[PDB]
Amino acid sequence: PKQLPELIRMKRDGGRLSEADIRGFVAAVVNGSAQGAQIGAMLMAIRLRGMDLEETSVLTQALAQSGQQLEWPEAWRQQLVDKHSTGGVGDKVSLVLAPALAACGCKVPMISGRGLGHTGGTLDKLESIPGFNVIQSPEQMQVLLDQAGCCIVGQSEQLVPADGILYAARDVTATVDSLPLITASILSKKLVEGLSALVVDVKFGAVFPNQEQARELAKTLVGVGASLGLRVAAALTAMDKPLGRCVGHALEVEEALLCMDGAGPPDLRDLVTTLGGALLWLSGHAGTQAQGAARVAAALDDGSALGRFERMLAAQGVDPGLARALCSGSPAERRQLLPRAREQEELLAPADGTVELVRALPLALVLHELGALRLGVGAELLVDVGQRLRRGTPWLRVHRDGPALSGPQSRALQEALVLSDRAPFAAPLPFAELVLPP
Amino acid sequence: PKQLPELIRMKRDGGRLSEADIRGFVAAVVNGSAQGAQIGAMLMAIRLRGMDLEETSVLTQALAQSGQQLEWPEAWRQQLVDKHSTGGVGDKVSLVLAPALAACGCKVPMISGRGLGHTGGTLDKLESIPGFNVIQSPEQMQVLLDQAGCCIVGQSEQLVPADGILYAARDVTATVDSLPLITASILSKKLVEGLSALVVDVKFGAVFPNQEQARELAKTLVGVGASLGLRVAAALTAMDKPLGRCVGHALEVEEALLCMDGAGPPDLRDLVTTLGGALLWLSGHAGTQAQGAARVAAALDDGSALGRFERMLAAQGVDPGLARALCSGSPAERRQLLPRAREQEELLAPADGTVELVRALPLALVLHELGALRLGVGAELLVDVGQRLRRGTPWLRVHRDGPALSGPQSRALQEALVLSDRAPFAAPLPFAELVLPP
Ligand SMILES: N=C1CCCN1Cc1[nH]c(=O)[nH]c(=O)c1Cl
Ligand SMILES: N=C1CCCN1Cc1[nH]c(=O)[nH]c(=O)c1Cl
Repeated sequence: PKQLPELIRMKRDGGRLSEADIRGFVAAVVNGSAQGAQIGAMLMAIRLRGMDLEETSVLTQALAQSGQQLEWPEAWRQQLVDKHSTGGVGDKVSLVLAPALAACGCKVPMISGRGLGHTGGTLDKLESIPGFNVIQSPEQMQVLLDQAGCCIVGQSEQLVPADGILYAARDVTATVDSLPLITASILSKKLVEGLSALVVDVKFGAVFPNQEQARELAKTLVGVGASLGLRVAAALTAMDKPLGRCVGHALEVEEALLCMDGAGPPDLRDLVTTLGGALLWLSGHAGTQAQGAARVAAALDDGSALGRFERMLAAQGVDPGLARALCSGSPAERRQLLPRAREQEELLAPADGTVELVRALPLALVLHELGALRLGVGAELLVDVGQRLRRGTPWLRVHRDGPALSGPQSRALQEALVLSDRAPFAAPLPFAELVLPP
Repeated sequence: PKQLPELIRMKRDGGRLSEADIRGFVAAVVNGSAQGAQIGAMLMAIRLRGMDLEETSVLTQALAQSGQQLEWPEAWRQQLVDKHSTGGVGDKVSLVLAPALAACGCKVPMISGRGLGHTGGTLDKLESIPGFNVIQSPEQMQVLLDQAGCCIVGQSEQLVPADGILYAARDVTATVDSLPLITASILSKKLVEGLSALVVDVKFGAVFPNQEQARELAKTLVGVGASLGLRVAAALTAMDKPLGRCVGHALEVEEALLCMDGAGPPDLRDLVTTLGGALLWLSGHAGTQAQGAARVAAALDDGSALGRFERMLAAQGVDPGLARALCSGSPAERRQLLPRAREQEELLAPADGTVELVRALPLALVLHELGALRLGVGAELLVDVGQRLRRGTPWLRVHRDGPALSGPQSRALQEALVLSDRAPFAAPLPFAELVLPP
């Protein structure tokens, strides 16, 4: 066995770590021996010197094996699927898609995570629901799949514990945007789920603003996935604007419910059907993308996705009365049942103009500031792309716990808003492009 | 004010940190805000992406200013000197030189450190002496300079606290061998000493095995030093073998006393006179190197260096009776008054041969293992360079607290010993070469 400083050095000098090296490190992360500073140091060493595919693969196997591998009754094998995102602002697609897919006859044991970087995390969003518990054991997860068809749980002592520790550390040390670290973090989770098919939404324009990097991530997820016996596909989607109208935790549960009522914004609905469709096709439950997309759409419209979501909530510890009130309530009734912020503040158009877009990144940065978790904090987009607005009309409603937005943070959000002199137009739908295993 | 993850990113991408950036980080190290993982991450980011001289300079000013700047009566100005080493195995030159120089009329407030990398630290060595306390306040240090002419103290809440925290973190994260981190760690300490002259022993063959890197370090210490108003010079010395006959904590106090009795091995004595000589010349208390070297030699021979060392010990909390017994005792009496190891084990020559050298690095690695602090653990070289030894004759005596050396650690020490078929010869003296401010 080598000590940590020796193995850090091996990577710091451009060297390739063996399998016992990788496992030694990971196992030290798990037991407490790798002190915080050594974890920060190795993460930065990997971030800057990289890993090649053999190494990423082993990293993935090692995080996967720090906890239990999950097992299901043979009868579920071909129905087990999942959808993971590499992250986008306002992306609440997972909240909708896990129950929608359960209502199409899939079983979905989603292991997901918390806020990472400036993208928000599904786990933090679900936690805005009083009594929703993300820590769920393997036995308990089998009961969740029985009752609801799906669940959304975090990493823990028994599931990928090492990815939870490395994940929390990356968040604060600028080692989030590492291809091998992302690949091993996503794939490790999905490997322990014992899936027949996985689709991963890779966004750009997002953790890798550049189209070139996103493609490399996509083929790395897919290639590394395929070598570990996982049928993976990736979608590349340009998200320079937030998905839908909401960014937050409670606000995004609210809008995901709107989507599950068969309403909500068209871009959120479009990506839910596109991505679930793709997944149904890949898993062999739909013959084509359009057939798949329509199966998922029908679940959003007939109330059945919503019904699976209510089962999921109650099964993960939400009081049953409260789950019913949430799924059956009106938009207004849902806003009173879920965290609100202490106060709300609207921001006003500076001049006449046509909304070209709201920029995702300035918005996420400011809300991470105000979010620093507070589950009612967030923002609400009051205008659409293509809309012509006049001077003075509200365009953002920020839900905040602290004081009136400062001069700075106000200017910073105001830069998010991009107006042209272009004639009004209808808001186009988001971009998608699949990537398969070669 | 920027948050830590932002400033880590700036350096991770090859970017140059401003002065407010550097100070922000350092001040966060000091207050607890920079978590262990962020410190590990920035250290590795600096280690791999480097800093240029403006940045190193500011880093140095910032670590220096995390605590108090030390002040002395105007009358001492031109007598204040110090000697720092970038590290070598068995290098106990500082223990001898601080009191020897005090006995030549200098005042020496040495701020030194602990084990870093695989080189041992002066502070750890002095601590083998019962009741020797390295934490000493600025007011207390003025009393030490009055009574003894010298002291040896560590970093603390009031002196370069930030270098103490970064120093401990580098030790475990393979960010020791960073030019800018070494420069700022050494220079920061020496800046707060308010010196008229400083000499820094740069070893190679040591933190930078390669001659090329050592030279770059030397001109960086000297150049960065000179721009901050410090008269610095560096000596380059090839230390591929241990200095003298001892490696440890208690063993090196013992040999430094032997040197102060005017005995001891010729290489230790040579480097003490060479380096102190240089320092006296640079500070203007000697006209030439040889005059300086002879002034220091005379202090080793007339018992006066020893007398200053006893004042220093008692003044830093060693019981006065115990200080007298140590300085006045015989070698044997000193070995009973200081930590011994639980057991001793000799290692035997495998075959006939002439000692070409004992290799420093294998020895340091093995003793860091067995040292993992235990202040009686160490090794003793029983043979000299040039000596012809027969099969079976003892060449190393390892003082250890644990069990009989394992098969491995035994082989690893045995590789340290390098025998030739060369006819016997007299052991040459170590290599030295000065470097001045340009
Ligand atoms: N979709 C989201 C929400 C926050 C982070 N993220 C992508 C992701 N997920 C991981 O599990 N691991 C990662 O490294 C990354 Cl990156
Ligand atoms: N002479 C010794 C004993 C252990 C470390 N060292 C050199 C040194 N000293 C510092 O103060 N800071 C460093 O970075 C370095 Cl490197």
